[PDB]
Amino acid sequence: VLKKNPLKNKQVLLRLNPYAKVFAAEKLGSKKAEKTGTKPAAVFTETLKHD
Amino acid sequence: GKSHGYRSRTRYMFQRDFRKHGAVHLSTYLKVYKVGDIVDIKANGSIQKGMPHKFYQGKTGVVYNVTKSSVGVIINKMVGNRYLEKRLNLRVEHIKHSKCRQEFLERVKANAAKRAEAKAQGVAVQLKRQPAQPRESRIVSTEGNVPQTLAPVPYETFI
Amino acid sequence: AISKNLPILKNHFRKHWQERVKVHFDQAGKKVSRRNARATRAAKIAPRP
Amino acid sequence: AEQVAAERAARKAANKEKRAIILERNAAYQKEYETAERNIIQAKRDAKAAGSYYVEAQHKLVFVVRIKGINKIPPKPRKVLQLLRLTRINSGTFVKVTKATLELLKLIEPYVAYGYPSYSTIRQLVYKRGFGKINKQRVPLSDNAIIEANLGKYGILSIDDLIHEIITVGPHFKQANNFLWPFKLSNPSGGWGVPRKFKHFIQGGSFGNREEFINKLVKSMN
Amino acid sequence: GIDHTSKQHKRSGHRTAPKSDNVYLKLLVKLYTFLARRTDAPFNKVVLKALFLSKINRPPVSVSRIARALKQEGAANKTVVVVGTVTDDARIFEFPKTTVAALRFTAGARAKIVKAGGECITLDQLAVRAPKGQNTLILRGPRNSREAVRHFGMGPHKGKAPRILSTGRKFERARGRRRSKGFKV
Amino acid sequence: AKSKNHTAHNQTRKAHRNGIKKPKTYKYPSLKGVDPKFRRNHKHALHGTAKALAAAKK
Amino acid sequence: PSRFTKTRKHRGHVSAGKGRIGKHRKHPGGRGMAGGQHHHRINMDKYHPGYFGKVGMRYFHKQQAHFWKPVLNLDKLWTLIPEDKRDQYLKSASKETAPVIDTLAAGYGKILGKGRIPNVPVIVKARFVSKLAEEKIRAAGGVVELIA
RNA sequence: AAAUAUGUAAGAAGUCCUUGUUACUUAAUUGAACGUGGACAUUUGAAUGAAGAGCUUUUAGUGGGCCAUUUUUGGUAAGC
RNA sequence: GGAAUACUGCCAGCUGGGACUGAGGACUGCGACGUAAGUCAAGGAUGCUGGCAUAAUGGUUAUAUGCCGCCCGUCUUGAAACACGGACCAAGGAGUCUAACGUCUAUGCGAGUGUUUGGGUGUAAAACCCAUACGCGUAAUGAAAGUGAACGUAGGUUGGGGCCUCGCAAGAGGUGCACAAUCGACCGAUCCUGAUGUCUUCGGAUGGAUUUGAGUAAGAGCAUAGCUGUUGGGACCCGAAAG
Ligand SMILES: [Mg+2]
Ligand SMILES: [Mg+2]
Ligand SMILES: [Mg+2]
Ligand SMILES: [Mg+2]
Ligand SMILES: [Mg+2]
Ligand SMILES: [Mg+2]
Ligand SMILES: [Mg+2]
Ligand SMILES: [Mg+2]
Ligand SMILES: [Mg+2]
Ligand SMILES: [Mg+2]
Ligand SMILES: [Mg+2]
Ligand SMILES: [Mg+2]
Ligand SMILES: [Mg+2]
Ligand SMILES: [Mg+2]
Ligand SMILES: [Mg+2]
Ligand SMILES: [Mg+2]
Ligand SMILES: [Mg+2]
Ligand SMILES: [Mg+2]
Ligand SMILES: [Mg+2]
Ligand SMILES: [Mg+2]
Ligand SMILES: [Mg+2]
Ligand SMILES: [Mg+2]
Ligand SMILES: [Mg+2]
Ligand SMILES: [Mg+2]
Ligand SMILES: [Mg+2]
Ligand SMILES: [Mg+2]
Ligand SMILES: [Mg+2]
Ligand SMILES: [Mg+2]
Ligand SMILES: [Mg+2]
Ligand SMILES: [Mg+2]
Ligand SMILES: [Mg+2]
Ligand SMILES: [Mg+2]
Ligand SMILES: [Mg+2]
Ligand SMILES: [Mg+2]
Repeated sequence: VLKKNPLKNKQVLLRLNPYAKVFAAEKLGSKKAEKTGTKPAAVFTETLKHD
Repeated sequence: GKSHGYRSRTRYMFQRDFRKHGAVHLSTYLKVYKVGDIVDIKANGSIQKGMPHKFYQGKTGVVYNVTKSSVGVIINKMVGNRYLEKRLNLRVEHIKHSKCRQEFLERVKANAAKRAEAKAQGVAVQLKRQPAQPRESRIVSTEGNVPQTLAPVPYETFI
Repeated sequence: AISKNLPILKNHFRKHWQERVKVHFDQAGKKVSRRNARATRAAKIAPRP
Repeated sequence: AEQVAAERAARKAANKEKRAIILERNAAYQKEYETAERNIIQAKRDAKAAGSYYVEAQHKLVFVVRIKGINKIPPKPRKVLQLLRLTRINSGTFVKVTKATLELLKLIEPYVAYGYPSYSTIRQLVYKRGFGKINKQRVPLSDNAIIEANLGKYGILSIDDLIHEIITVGPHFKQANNFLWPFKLSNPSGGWGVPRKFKHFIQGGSFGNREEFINKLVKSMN
Repeated sequence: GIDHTSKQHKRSGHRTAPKSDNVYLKLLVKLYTFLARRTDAPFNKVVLKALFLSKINRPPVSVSRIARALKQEGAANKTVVVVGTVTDDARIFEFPKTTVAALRFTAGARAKIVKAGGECITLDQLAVRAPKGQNTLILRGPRNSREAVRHFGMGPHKGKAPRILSTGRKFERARGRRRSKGFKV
Repeated sequence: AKSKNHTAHNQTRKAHRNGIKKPKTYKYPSLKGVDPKFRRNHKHALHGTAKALAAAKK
Repeated sequence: PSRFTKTRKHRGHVSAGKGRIGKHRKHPGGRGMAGGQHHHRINMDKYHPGYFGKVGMRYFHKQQAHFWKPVLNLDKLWTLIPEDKRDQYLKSASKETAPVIDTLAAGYGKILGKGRIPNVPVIVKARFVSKLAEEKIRAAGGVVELIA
């Protein structure tokens, strides 16, 4: 009789999507990426800074 | 007064060609037409007998009748808000075979051969045509291709 | 005048036809009068058929 | 024949099995999404390190919103809008990108705003305004059993299955997209950002292909 | 505003709930709308829609037509079903022992069938004998045999029966109908 | 009193109201206008074919 | 009856369903069959071809009693025998007791042979018969006797 | 020699294999047309949409039009 | 060299204020939190409290204020028009009836149908009952003389709802009414061909033909009634100059 919105109403969010509980549990909205120390080539930097 | 005769406004349409006047070559007479063939209509101006009307120039039809020097062709014509079928008696100088049908036929033959060879393996035949897909990712190198910078040019007279 | 696909009619009403219109309202009364005349004639010729 | 406990418990058990299947499917989807995005980022970084340029793949999916009213439309764009199911202003639909659909979009450029939708805006669109076409009726989704009953032939069981099929343009994108009723958005909450809509986005207007800014517009309209 | 691709608020164009106010016919359509709702057999829906029909869409079926239909292979013991009137035909001389369910039988048709030894049945008795239309054979009379359909599509080079009251010589057999008087059609 | 001579304004809209439906195609189009020598042969050939099939599946 | 006509529904509406531009005027195309060769030609030729002109020869003083000859087909021939004796005659498919049918007394002038009487002999008396009708009657084993 | 418009085709009423009829046709089972039996099914043969598809009868009003962007004729031009 | 920050984006991150709405009316569904009992924000609002219980809310009406609002009808491409009718009010005031029809619908009977010209009878213009005719239909086609509808399961092919058989179903096969397309057969007209024969000029068998018919091919009609449409009628109403 009435359309309840998910993205509010966490009850209907958990009804539609069982993965939302464990998404919130491990906080996959804020997932920290692994740091990589690679550097661009000198040709890339001089092309970028070229007039 | 106004003037709507049979060959009205057909000057350039029934003009012959550049450097292709004269007699017609014998392959047009040696072609064979059977009932059910798909043909294109293009009038030859040097053959005044059995000509199509100017409406049917550039039209494509199906053969329904074969006579001594001529072919019966069926054209669907838009009149008012619907189509009527029209039967045309055209001499074979104004007729050539259409190539769209035979391309579809050779596609059918290759498609059936592919299906038959893949029937013994079961390898997800994929027999339908697809449109031009968006292109995939690629890596573009600068070895020997360091990018060259361009700028807009100023105005000049050039006369 | 002439219009859609209908049969050609011939309705002859171009004279003053409304002056000569005979409606037989008197059918039942005329039947009663005929029966009465037959009865009186039989009474007048009382044995004859 | 009590019939209020036995088959009720059996139905509940079948529901738990379906929920477990949906849960593991959504975990797999999330893992492959994050793997794809990190792979693209790392490929760009490796091309820069090697001195090359990573040209990313062209977009496979566009979202199209009708921006113009229904009066005074020429017949060929009008027909193309009807065939793309944009029969109302602020109506939106996903389109698979091929040569055919690109020529359609070029036909209807001055009456639409379109671009490349992201996962978040696709998910918000399907969650908030998600309506299926069930025997010519517009039914709110609101439960996975509707999507199970209507798209379960092509492996699609849940709303996240439908979202995955939309964003990764899969073998049954056509069926899933036609199952989705055209989205009825409102006007944007902060306005259009321009004084004047009916110029191209490049000329400071609203129509045409804004590439990644369709997410901002669609989220303000949704 | 909506760019409508179809006409709004259009009727289906199909006659439900027949225009007749015959109370027994209304009882029959009540029974068969129950059967068509709850038996999932296509026979019930077909005969319900046939019950709705108008008179010119229910031409009479002759007993000769019934016998010809029973002469089909494997159709000798089927129940003939006519949603309409059964008239008889004196052009046949032998008639089989069939069962025929119909709305109406003429006196000659009913006498012919019961003399040959079969039986004449109403549609509600058909309903209680074959609720899903088991072993039945629906027969329809010829719709395009009416006198009115002769004139439909009258035009040049149609061969399609002018609307006319009197016939004969000098009634529409002149200019426009032979080459000696102008043109032919 | 002069008037408008001619225009095709509104005519394609009128045609497209319930307009430009394609003609119905059938198996076996009509044989009229076909060569009478061919038709004369064809009737006899079909009669012989009918007799042969009747004798085969009699 | 008046209460169901569209005159009642046109009350209040100005032009009574007859239009504002073109009105209900008296006779804007002539009376009766006016202009059948002129302004009304297309209707006349589309819907009544053959209307104008004369076709054959005249016949002065035609009495339609000289040409009285109602036709009877063979497939309805057996209806002239009453039903209670019809079964008896069909079962006794014999000569020397063949039923006699007076088609003239039934009110017919000619017997036409449309098809398929049964294989019983009958004595058909008629003013006229067609060739196929006589052939089918004789093939059934009866005879045609001409009367006047 | 464009751009825009425009004809046809994108399968089961298809394709292939084999062989019956004829008074047509051929030097000739040569062919033509129509035929009997077998094989190839859901990616059955591009896209998108379908809001049902197809068919028929009957009859109203109307048959003075005008305006805008672009194409365009006469006219110095015109709310021509 | 190591960070920070901006910008852009994501979170099924948290949280405060404001407004409008509360449709539905036993239970049933999908869920969530709990070992369980159970509870819940999960298929649409309940709980607690106050004042009044009356002209207080509200309705009606006159007026005031803010903003808006040109005279109706009509012809017309275009009317508020410096276009026409209209000072006002009451009453009257215009698509009717009939003859014959078209389509459609309802009804009765149905290869038939129509009692009502007439007769019988009557509680007397009613109701009830009925013979012979006649009309339309059941046969067409020719100018006419005239002739007159089965080669065949009343034909073949394609498609066909429904039904039957097998199958859990999907499907496959059989039969296929109506209807559609097409090729044939039959009847009449036209053009040929011209058998046995004979008042030797009559007869017209048989086989054909890019011809032709408002035909046949297991009948559908007849009668009454209704809307709409047609024609003649004063004919929707009022209106000439004339004759
Ligand atoms: Mg609702
Ligand atoms: Mg050229
Ligand atoms: Mg010449
Ligand atoms: Mg604001
Ligand atoms: Mg603005
Ligand atoms: Mg004009
Ligand atoms: Mg002119
Ligand atoms: Mg109105
Ligand atoms: Mg009207
Ligand atoms: Mg008026
Ligand atoms: Mg008029
Ligand atoms: Mg006018
Ligand atoms: Mg009209
Ligand atoms: Mg008109
Ligand atoms: Mg930020
Ligand atoms: Mg008050
Ligand atoms: Mg108040
Ligand atoms: Mg007040
Ligand atoms: Mg006031
Ligand atoms: Mg005021
Ligand atoms: Mg004002
Ligand atoms: Mg004016
Ligand atoms: Mg003025
Ligand atoms: Mg004045
Ligand atoms: Mg005036
Ligand atoms: Mg005045
Ligand atoms: Mg009054
Ligand atoms: Mg009679
Ligand atoms: Mg009488
Ligand atoms: Mg008569
Ligand atoms: Mg047929
Ligand atoms: Mg009248
Ligand atoms: Mg006067
Ligand atoms: Mg005078």
